[PDB]
Amino acid sequence: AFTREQRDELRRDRDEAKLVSGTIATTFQDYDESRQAQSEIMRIVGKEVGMPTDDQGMPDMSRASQDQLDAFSNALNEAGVQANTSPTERRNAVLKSLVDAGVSSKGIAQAKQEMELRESLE
Amino acid sequence: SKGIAQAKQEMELRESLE
Amino acid sequence: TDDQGMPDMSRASQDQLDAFSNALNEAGVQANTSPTERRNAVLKSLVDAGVS
Repeated sequence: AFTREQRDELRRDRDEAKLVSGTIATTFQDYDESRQAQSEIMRIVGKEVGMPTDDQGMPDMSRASQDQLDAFSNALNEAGVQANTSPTERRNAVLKSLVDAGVSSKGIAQAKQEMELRESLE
Repeated sequence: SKGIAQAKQEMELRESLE
Repeated sequence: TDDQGMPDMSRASQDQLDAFSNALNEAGVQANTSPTERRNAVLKSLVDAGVS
């Protein structure tokens, strides 16, 4: 009966690890999709205003038709405060449904490496 | 000793959340 | 080919804005093989599933 108890605990830990990994991955995907959706909505609004993507987005950042405060619609969101995809916001978004239950010191703590890596991706 | 000492990691993580 | 590509860099007949066709790409913005663009490209098909 104890070896049974021991390995039941081990299997519980492994299942919790896989579940937290899956929930983390889907939450990160959901947040990235939300960010790209709001970014593309803001870009649609901007092209409606008239600026054609400023001048360039990949090489560097340059001037546009107007710098700031062009219209209330542009300033309402600004794609997250001038595209301020701060890491802290992403950590808060992914941890908001993670500390609900069923996590311990071997949970989010080791997941911090994966958070850091996915942040280093972009 | 093996309680709050390691739980300080959990409190630090909670502070880092907000 | 400007003057040389292997030993070092050198001047050419024209410096920049030679034509619209070149200005369109410039071989990835002047051959900007940034590590971040390669990491994103390789990872785009990796984090889809089955990773830890």
